[PDB]
Amino acid sequence: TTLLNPYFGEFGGMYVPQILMPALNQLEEAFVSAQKDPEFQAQFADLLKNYAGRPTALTKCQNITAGTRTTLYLKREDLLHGGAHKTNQVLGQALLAKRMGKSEIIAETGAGQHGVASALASALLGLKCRIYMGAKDVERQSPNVFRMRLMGAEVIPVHSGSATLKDACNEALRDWSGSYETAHYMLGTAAGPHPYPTIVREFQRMIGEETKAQILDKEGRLPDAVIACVGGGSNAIGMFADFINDTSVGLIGVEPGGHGIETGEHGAPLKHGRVGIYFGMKAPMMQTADGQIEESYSISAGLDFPSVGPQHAYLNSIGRADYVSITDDEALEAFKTLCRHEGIIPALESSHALAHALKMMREQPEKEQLLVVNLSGRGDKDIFTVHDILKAR
Amino acid sequence: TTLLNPYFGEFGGMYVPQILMPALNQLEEAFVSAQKDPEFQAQFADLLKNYAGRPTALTKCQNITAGTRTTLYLKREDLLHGGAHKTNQVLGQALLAKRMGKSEIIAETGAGQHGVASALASALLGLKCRIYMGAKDVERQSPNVFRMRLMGAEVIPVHSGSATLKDACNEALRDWSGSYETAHYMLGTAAGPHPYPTIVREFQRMIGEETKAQILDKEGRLPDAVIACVGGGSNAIGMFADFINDTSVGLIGVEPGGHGIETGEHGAPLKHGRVGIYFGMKAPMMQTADGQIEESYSISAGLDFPSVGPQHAYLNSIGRADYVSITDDEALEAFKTLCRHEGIIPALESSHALAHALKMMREQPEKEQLLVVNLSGRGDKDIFTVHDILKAR
Amino acid sequence: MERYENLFAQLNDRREGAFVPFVTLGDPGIEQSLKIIDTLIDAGADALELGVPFSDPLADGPTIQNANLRAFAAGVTPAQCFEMLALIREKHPTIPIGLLMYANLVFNNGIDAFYARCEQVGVDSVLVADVPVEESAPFRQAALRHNIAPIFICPPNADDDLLRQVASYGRGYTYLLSRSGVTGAENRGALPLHHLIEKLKEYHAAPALQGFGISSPEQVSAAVRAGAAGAISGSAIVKIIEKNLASPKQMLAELRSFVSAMKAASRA
Amino acid sequence: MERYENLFAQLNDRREGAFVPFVTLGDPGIEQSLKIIDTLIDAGADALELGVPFSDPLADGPTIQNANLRAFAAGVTPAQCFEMLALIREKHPTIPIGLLMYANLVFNNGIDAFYARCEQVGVDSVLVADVPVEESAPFRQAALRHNIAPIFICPPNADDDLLRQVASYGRGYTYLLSRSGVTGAENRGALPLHHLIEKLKEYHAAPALQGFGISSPEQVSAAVRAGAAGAISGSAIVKIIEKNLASPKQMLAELRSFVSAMKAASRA
Ligand SMILES: O=P(O)(O)OCCNS(=O)(=O)c1ccc(OC(F)(F)F)cc1
Ligand SMILES: O=P(O)(O)OCCNS(=O)(=O)c1ccc(OC(F)(F)F)cc1
Ligand SMILES: *Cc1c(COP(=O)(O)O)cnc(C)c1O
Ligand SMILES: *Cc1c(COP(=O)(O)O)cnc(C)c1O
Ligand code: NA
Ligand code: NA
Repeated sequence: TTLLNPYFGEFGGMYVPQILMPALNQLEEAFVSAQKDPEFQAQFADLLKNYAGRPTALTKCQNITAGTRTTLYLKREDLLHGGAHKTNQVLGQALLAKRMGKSEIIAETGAGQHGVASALASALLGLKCRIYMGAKDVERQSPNVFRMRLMGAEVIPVHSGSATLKDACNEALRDWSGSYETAHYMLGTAAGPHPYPTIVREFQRMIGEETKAQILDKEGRLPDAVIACVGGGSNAIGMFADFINDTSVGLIGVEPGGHGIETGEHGAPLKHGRVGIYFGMKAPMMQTADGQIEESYSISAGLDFPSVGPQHAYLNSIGRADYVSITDDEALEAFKTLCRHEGIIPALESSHALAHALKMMREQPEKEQLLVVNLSGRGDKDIFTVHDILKAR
Repeated sequence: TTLLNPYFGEFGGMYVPQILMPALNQLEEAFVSAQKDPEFQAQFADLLKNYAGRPTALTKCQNITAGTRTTLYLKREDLLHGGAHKTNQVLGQALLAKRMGKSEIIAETGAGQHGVASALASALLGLKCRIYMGAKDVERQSPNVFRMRLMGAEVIPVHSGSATLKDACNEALRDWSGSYETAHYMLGTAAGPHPYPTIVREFQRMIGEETKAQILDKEGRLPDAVIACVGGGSNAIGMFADFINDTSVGLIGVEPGGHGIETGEHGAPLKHGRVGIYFGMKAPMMQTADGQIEESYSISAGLDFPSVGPQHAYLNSIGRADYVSITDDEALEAFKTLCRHEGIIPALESSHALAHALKMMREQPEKEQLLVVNLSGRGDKDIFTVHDILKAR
Repeated sequence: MERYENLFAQLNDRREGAFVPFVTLGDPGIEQSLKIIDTLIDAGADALELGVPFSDPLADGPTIQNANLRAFAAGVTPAQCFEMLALIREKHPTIPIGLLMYANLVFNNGIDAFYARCEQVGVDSVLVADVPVEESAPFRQAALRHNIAPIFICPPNADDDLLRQVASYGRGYTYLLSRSGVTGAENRGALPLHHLIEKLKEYHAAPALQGFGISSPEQVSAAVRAGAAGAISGSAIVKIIEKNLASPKQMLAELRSFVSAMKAASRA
Repeated sequence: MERYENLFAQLNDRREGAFVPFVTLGDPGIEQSLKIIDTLIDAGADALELGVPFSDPLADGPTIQNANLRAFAAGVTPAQCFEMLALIREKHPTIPIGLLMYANLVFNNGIDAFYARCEQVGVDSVLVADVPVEESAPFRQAALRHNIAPIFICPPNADDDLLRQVASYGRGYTYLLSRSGVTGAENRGALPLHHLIEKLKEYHAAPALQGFGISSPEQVSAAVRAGAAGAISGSAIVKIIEKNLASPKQMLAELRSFVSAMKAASRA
């Protein structure tokens, strides 16, 4: 039995070994209690304001939209402490860990931003943090590994399976299945077993709440659409949540198209994968015909979670949200455009969201539309990736 | 004749070739007009809020101060767009350029943050930006050079003299002495000829204004001291300005001690140089016995402007502000401490300010003191510098 | 069929425990895996637990992680595993055969179709490692429609509600977890489980097999003494495979030696 | 002394312009710099403008930037420059000698002490390139106390207030800027300056010498025609040094040829 619905229609659930069910039930009960607790809400609000820097700006992009009937705002999660939206929910999960009397954090990470976010939250709140990372990712993310170690976190390379993010996800759950009484598993996206998709949404939903207030103040109306990249689903559900009941507002999620959907070298399971059961949930997955879990491919390693949050699969199934893809080359052009025309270096992840808004504008330049892109992170981390491609052109 | 006093006691002035005096007089007149213009103030406030992310947080550091009678807050300029305080004043100077009808920007840069700040302001406000950088700095700051070029700025390597920051300063002034009618020189610190020390202070003073409001809200009183690193003087005068008339508030500026003052390998001209005339001002300088201008040395290249703003030399001379130094090793320990105990990666520049506050606390741990450190920037840029030193220990 | 019911009745007649080895199908290749399994049976295995190689075995420690990787290095697929299962059953008509599955491999081509294939090749039970009792309805229903026993794990932590659920829902045997954590011989369980074993018998549960960290004869005898019907061992069996990769003949000799010793520990 | 006043009176008697080369002291070494300067005088230079190598010559283009760097490569110091100045004056009693200084080198050991050293070695004028008339009081006062003419730059942009200031404050000659920007032969000035030359004479200014970008005989004749007392040339002189570094003898021959041609262009 649970307090909350573990499913979003057919998607989600709690597909973990029996040994882990008490850990998930304990977490759900702590979360439900925390959401009714004014003291918990005040502590979380204090950390978000005074440590992370919320509220984040909402920046208008007139240079990009000149000569069209598009108005484009960027929700500036790139200005959050740590340089990405991930910081919001790790602060909430660290407070939940403390509420449950836990002194230790376990986290998984792919390209390393969740590892860094988990390490900085743990450093602030006096928690002992260990991070699982695929050995292949450890090799190619030395800057993020060094950040995690500067912040006092243990980084544990994972050599099993493909030695990438899904293998680090597995290792985190294997550890938790022995250590749950003293360690909290700080899952990095709006996916995995219930209650994680729910928790991560509620600890990201200030993105959309602030965006709604800011757009009402500036424009006197709601956006026509809010647009966010989808790796596992956290920044997008954080932007979308407060608009779900505003039926006039489009919700557009952008998966990575990689080299192109037709090449198979992409990370768009929601629209181009197949429903399966893995990492504790029933959701669209990158998988072989035989049901072996595959990697997502994107120029942006941050979009390579090989499934998607079950609430996105649900919102798609009922037609409330629409999901599209953007290729490596489209994301790269958006990156360059924002740098040159607004002086903002966006994460290559976020560049996928911007690229789709640029397409919405350029395809129909006389369409009146008020758009918000969730600028989920800054792209200092990507300048050598972009340099290596440009230089080879 | 000028509208404003070009001197702070004996320090400052307008030591430029005669050909450049009309450019300085034009700039002073535009600035004086702009400061009385509600429309200019509203445009600047709009850019600072909605583009740069002001106000910045004021973060309490209880983990660092536990077991002492020090209360320590960090003013989070590391959360400003671009990752350092430099963004505030480049936005104001870009607006002044536009007020004067100029379409082009010239900037100097050393370690590259001013080049990046100048390039991002120019990209946003539709200005054509060219940046002079010593060839030695170009060679060792490839990430910042690439950022400037992504933002559409021209980066011009300077091979004359020592091929470092002072030589880029010279080249910027040589260019301006021919191009002033269409180009604004966007000087990078609170130094150089009048009116730059005044302008840069007024376009940074929101640091101290916000800090005063934030500390009053949290603590109900003014700080005992505000502490800032001093390379050329901009982040420190921006923190200090609004407290100058609050005689109870200590103003502590921290110059880089490099390998130690006694080695001569430092960047502390205010306390360990000699007054000279260079870069348009009379101020303390790093210079040979014969009067040839020398480089500043610091582990943090951002603190290597080889003089200091004339208002700091003045505040020192009257005893209103106190200036100290912090060595490479002290700055490195502060960097590590903030990473591990607060989950904030500080710029090595700012680490000098933090190191002095840590000394104030540790030397006298039962002294009751409310301290604010200006955390002038984030230190993602420094993790390989720090890695290379730690790894070699 | 009635293969578990007949086995436990025969073992009860002889006041004997069951000894049940785990191996990964196709580790280290199809041909050597078939020889390994025949050797386990000839040495006295009472039943088998057989894993299908899966990309993400999140209930398994390193020994069985590495077994899955060896089978993948040999190109082993679920289809090849079902071909192996049919041959094993054709050689050995009465031994109960249990699969250890992950949910995606059961759900992939339809849950009902998976259990129909199990029934066709003569499998007796399926344990889906990442499906807790809370999520188990479609799996247990499909299993029972195809004469397959759905196996559930009873943690040592198990509260009364969970014991009642596992007792009601499971068939064939109840998988009694030695401990929290994942499979592995390097970690021994230390739960008396006299009360868990007693509560399961009170609730008319399928007979209990104690598994996780079972690596020695004394642990087999201790499991039976505590009132369990038998014991399951995997990492210990799989470790003998990993140790003897370079000598397939010595691998079979050491497996025979180990299984003959573990089964002897179960006898009255 | 009265060296500029005597020169301009003698040149006026002959209806002649002044031709004034600039070089950097100690470029490319002390000995060759002394030979260069004697060659400039023997070839007909009416006065000299001499730079002291400075780390940050922010009024100079690349040609004179590179002259400063060659002198530093030869270890040239301000003290060595003053030793050179004393020798030059000991050889040549009447030629006016002007220094081109940067403020830090004048201020470094005290402004008064700098101008006293100038007076001791027999310098006639000092132009401090980075001191505008607005900042000039302590420099001009110290200069005049030590019988040194303070030289000011008149930009082509110069408003009436600035012309009056330069006319009042300057002595020896007025340095009439050809153009905005920095020193260099690659950029030619294009200001008629008839009005600036006329306004300076109206305000009883020191005689005007036109300088910046003067590289050819026709520019010397044009300067005189416009009513200037003469012309200053540096980058053109320094470029002959840079071109002939490998042949010190040919360097002196080409300097002699160039100065003899430029001085001829000044004669009635
Ligand atoms: O001897 P060990 O320690 O390797 O353990 C043997 C394990 N082999 S198994 O197929 O019984 C088996 C049974 C249950 C498992 O996970 C679950 F409990 F979550 F369901 C995993 C493997
Ligand atoms: O022939 P060019 O173009 O090299 O010009 C000759 C310059 N030599 S100089 O000493 O007269 C001279 C005079 C003034 C200078 O700067 C100032 F105007 F700001 F004061 C610099 C050099
Ligand atoms: C982690 C990350 C993403 C992708 O994760 P989601 O959970 O889908 O938001 C996107 N943008 C940035 C900047 C990230 O760091
Ligand atoms: C540029 C810089 C400094 C030094 O310059 P000031 O003008 O003295 O403030 C200090 N901190 C950071 C982070 C900088 O980028
Ligand atoms: Na995904
Ligand atoms: Na300095």
